Amino acid sequence: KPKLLNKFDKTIKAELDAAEKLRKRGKIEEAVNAFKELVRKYPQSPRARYGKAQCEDDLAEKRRSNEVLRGAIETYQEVASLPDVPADLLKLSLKRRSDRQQFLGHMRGSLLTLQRLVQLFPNDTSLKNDLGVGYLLIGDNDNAKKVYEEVLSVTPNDGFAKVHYGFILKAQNKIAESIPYLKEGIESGDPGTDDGRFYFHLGDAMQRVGNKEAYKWYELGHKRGHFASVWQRSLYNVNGLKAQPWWTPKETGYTELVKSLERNWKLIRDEGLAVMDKAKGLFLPEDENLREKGDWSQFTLWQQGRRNENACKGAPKTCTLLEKFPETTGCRRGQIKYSIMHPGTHVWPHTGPTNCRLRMHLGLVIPKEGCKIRCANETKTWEEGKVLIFDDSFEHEVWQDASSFRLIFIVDVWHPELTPQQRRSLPAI
Ligand SMILES: C[C@H](CC(=O)O)C(=O)C(=O)O
Ligand SMILES: [Mn+2]
Repeated sequence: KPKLLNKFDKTIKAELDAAEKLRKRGKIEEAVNAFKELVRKYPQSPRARYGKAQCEDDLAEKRRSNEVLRGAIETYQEVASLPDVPADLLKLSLKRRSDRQQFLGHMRGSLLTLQRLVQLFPNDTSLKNDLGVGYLLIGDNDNAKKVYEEVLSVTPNDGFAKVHYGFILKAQNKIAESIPYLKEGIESGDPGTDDGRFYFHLGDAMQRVGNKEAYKWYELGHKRGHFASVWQRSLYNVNGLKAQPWWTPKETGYTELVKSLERNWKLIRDEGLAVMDKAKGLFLPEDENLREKGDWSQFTLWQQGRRNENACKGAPKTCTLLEKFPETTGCRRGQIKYSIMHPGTHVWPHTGPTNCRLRMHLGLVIPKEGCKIRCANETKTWEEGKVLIFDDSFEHEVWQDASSFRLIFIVDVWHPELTPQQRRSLPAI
């Protein structure tokens, strides 16, 4: 039902459908030459020009070629330069241009295309919504906010506009205000609203204002395929890995590493305390997004399988100990770090990025009351010289309500069901 042919193109239809059928057949290189061999013969036609670009676009996905695709992006532009081009075709070509610009990371180039589209079609709500995304992708939340406010003033129940507006409010620290927008947008069911990122932000906003319905939305997100379960919501996952929030050492099979950590725990503690005492600047403030209140810092020895040489000069015996255990030093999706937390601290519920690791905590200095960690529905506490093991792809939350500082040692390990070849080939995050 789209109209892609001006007065001209209608005359040469039998040819245009030929070059088109070649592409639908998958015989791409000929559609290209076919189309390419029609502008020299049919320079003025939009639909012929559009066809050449569609071919380049397809050749690009086939050949995995950015260079090819850059060619398509210009030919899509050429379509819009010709006379009496039909609105439906103008819109198709520039929209695809913007999308492929965005694919290459030409985010401001895409924004300029989308600005053009809105000038051409000042009443197409869909295109304003896309323009707002263009402003978000260059980091310009203020202009995106104005775009969606415009959309909502004309079409107040557009769910796409609502979920993006809620996201923008949340990023501006209007957390409570974002929630009804996210909810209503998701509930509209409109195209582009059934997106795990809006379930993520809705659930996070609700948890951060004490609303217990967050878990209803995580569960809905799960049923919609955005989360592994109501509790396990990491983004970068491998299928088939045992999924439980708390593990015993025997269950992980890394019993020799647990033994080494527990049996040498005072040395690990003492090296951490020495760095605290002498080089306290080496403890870096933890994730400010996750820290509701308090004072929480970390001193990293390994990051994604890469040893920090300057840090291992501060904790040399501990680094030496760990070098025996590639299940953690070679965990490209994990970290090895000391983690200190002072009284009055609360870490918001969150998950880690991957189900490919397990997270070990060795207790080094644990006040006798006040410190606890929840993973999923079970809350536990640390002990000096003992390891706890949890799957941090499950939601977890930490409180420090003691009267002195709490020091732990955090050791990530590859999930034990990952094969050697999987461990070798997984990208770091
Ligand atoms: C809050 C905790 C760390 C800590 O308790 O120092 C956490 O999120 C984690 O181990 O992943
Ligand atoms: Mn965490």
